[PDB]
Amino acid sequence: GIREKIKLVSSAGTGHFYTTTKNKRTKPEKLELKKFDPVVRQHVIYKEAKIK
Amino acid sequence: GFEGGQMPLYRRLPKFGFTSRKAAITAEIRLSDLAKVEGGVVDLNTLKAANIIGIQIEFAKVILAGEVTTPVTVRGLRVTKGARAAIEAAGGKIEE
Amino acid sequence: PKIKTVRGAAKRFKKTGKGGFKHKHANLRHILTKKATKRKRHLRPKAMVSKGDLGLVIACLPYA
Amino acid sequence: TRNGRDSEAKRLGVKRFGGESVLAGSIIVRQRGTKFHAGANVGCGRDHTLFAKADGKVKFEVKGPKNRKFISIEAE
RNA sequence: CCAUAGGUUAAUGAGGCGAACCGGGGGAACUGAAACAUCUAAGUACCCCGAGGAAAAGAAAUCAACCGAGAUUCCCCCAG
RNA sequence: UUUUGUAUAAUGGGUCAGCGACUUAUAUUCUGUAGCAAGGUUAACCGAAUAGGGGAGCCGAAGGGAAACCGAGUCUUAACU
RNA sequence: AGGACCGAACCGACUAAUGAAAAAUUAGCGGAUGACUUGUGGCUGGGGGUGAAAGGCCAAUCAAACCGGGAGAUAGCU
RNA sequence: GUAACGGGGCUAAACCAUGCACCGAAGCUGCGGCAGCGACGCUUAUGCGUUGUUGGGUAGGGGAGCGUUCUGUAAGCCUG
RNA sequence: GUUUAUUAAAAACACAGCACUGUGCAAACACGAAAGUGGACGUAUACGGUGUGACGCCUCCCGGUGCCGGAAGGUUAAUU
RNA sequence: AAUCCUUGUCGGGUAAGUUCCGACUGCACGAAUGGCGUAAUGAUGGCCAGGCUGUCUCCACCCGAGACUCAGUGAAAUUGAACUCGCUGUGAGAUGCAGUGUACCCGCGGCAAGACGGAAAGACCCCGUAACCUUACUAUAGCUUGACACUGAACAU
RNA sequence: CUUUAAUGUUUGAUGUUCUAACGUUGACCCGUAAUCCGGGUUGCGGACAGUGUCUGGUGGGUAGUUUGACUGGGCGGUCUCCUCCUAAAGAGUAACGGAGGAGCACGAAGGUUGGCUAAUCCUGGUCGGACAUCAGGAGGUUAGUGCAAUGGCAUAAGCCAGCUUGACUGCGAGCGUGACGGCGCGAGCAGGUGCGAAAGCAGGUCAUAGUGAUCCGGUGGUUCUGAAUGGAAGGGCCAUC
Repeated sequence: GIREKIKLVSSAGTGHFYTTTKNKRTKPEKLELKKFDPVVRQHVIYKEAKIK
Repeated sequence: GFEGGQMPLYRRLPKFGFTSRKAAITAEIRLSDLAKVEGGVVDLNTLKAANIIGIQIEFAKVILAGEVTTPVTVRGLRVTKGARAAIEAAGGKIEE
Repeated sequence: PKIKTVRGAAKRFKKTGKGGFKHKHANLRHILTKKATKRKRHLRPKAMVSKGDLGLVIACLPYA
Repeated sequence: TRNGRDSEAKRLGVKRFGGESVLAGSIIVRQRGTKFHAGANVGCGRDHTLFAKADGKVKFEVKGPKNRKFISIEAE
């Protein structure tokens, strides 16, 4: 289980976040995907942040 | 709830919710129970007197349950829509 | 003496209109990111207690 | 020994057979590959699980050049 | 050195016994938890001191909830 | 008696007489039965008193929701075919 | 002179065969002026004593005495 | 201790084939009796004509009773 | 010499002797919630503990675990 | 050797010696949990010899005490009930079942093959979620560290 | 701000001395006929020592316990999940039966649109060879599948490329499978997305392993709750560790 977990946070400014896994050795760059925010009820860009 | 040594059904399942202290001082009053009082006016106090709700009861709704025939003046009580309608039909008054 | 309730049982179960018992599902507490969302969603709502273990629950909770 | 292991049995196989009336949604076959293929009014799930998409009678049939088994639903 | 300690008399009271109950000072373990250590058993058993016909407590630096109650003790509820 | 299984060479009994083991209390559920019935029932206590009073309370006639809350609906969800 | 020697009492208990005896008998056996033996009284108390040490002995009881209590401990065993 | 037909014994009283007799069980039938459970129909004292059928039983479940001591009924009734 | 009173008397225990080690006296140590007592009315040629066991000839490793000494740095409690 | 292989091999002792004594690949001696010697001592272990013998070849007889008989007294363990034989089978080792054989009823003295004889709810063995006896876990008396308290005054660095 | 000197005052510690706490199991005196005890005088020691409370260490000295099960007892091996066989042509089915794997990987190795078709061998061809790359053919999946085995796969599920985030949020008729806890498949509906001209497809991956209940907490959001009231703390609900 080398592949650590992270949370994609909503750029909408809501609390909402998705959580997921990524391999931090092979992929140093941050994960940015366009995911559905269900509070805004729109598809927003979600940027990787630390799970904590 | 001993199942051999298997983790019993209660211990398996997660706990939930919390108790409301405000729920213990609320009450529900049938339409049928509005006739049980005296004077044709329904306060909390009146209800208590008539032994319908109980002494530690700060709040009380009137629910559409049973039926009301005599006209009644419900005062300082919550009433549901249906209940209210019933009261109106009966010839009653409602006030906050 | 009065029967004592199993307090844990009380915490975990609530009696319903037809004498059933609702309860929160297991598996939706931690170790979530790996669980598929659909499964999680399914888990969320309260669930009735099954016919098999009903009796045990009843025993636990005499005052309901 | 090195040999005690085995897996839990998966209860695959044909659930409803030829002519059985089914409700839409009902699973006709659990299977590993597409041993049976999806025919008319039958869907194939992500685990190749064939299931009725409509209420009717299950209808197994061989079809096509490869001579493949195809489960359909006859209308009802 | 004065004093005090000490010493000899005198008067008054105490001492010891006793079933349970009562207040205080100490205080287990078996057992249960299907093991076990937190926990339980239980402030129980037991030991010790003291008292009384009863004891203890008792006259709000108490509750309550914006209404009010009005020292302590005991019983039924509240409530498993 | 215990056992898959006992004439068993498996257990127990020398015989007789006497005694010797599913109780009781309080809670809770289900069955029967009697009472009254959208009602039913009182507890302590008072009452020399199994009466009568005492309805403090308890159970029921409404549920849904974690809860606020709503209420024959309600929770879910932005909203439910 | 001597934890010297042979040997009765006295103290013991190596071999033997055999209820009068809950450890004895008879026949032999060891020590016998000593780290000896014995009378009377005293002291040490239970996780405590005492032990030239065997887990020995502590009232015919000892890897934790006896008596009473917790106590109808608990017993998925008979 | 014969001791590898249960024994006697058997040249069939052995084996094969075909046949017809008989024996043979707590099976089936016959006659008599009791009880359970269903059907219908009586017309009732809530069971009766009947009419099918059932009735081995450990753990265990359900149903119905006998007897013992004591209280009432009983200052009754039986009893030198 | 001692020992398993009551299946083991021995090669076991003890022993004089040897060595290590502690202890400066209100000694170490031991029994005591403590007071105190033993050690000892003794004082290092003494007392305690440990091992070895008359007499004779004798009797590499300090890495590990202990003990003794060191305290420069690292780490480190209550407290603040 | 208070050494598996092992009755090692060689020598001595014996007609013959897995033991004993003397010597020569330490499974796995070894120096104060002492090594190697050692006069004396030992109800100490092992081995050999002389003497002695009923220990034995191989038992015989005799003397007493019991055993046996008579009179008196008078136990005990055990015990489902017994009209309580052999064999071969069966049923997992038969007085009791099958087939068969044998056997008139009842004592007394003897013997111990069986009654899985009597005795003690196996001591071995296993099981079950007691007791005593390390660098297991958790505590803790004791010993030890510092901080505050009982605890004060000066002077310097 | 980097860095110090001056005057004024303030804690921390470090020894030297003191004498008055405290010690004295030094001496003498008295209570006293008294090696106890106390008081007195005095010497020595002296703010140490020693006691209490807190605190770290050490602590089988002592105590309370634990020390798994399966097992043709211990030792060895095993314990969850996936594939095959045993398994008797539905499902299921045991053994310390026979054989192998898993405790992940991947922001592309997922979505979608468009395109493509393998191993091996033969013949020819610079270095170049049994085995690189390139031609012509045979072959027909004998290959490939991120990793075991099975069942699948050409409409490819195999191989390339373009654009992308459906590896969406709320739900879910109806089924399957479990004693239950649970696990699985799912058309369709709402919102909002991507690929496509469009029909359509997309709620992860060819499928079947890659996993852990509850409790206790942690983080973010959420006025649901908030013990006189307003807040807050704590609790709940959603997401997550």
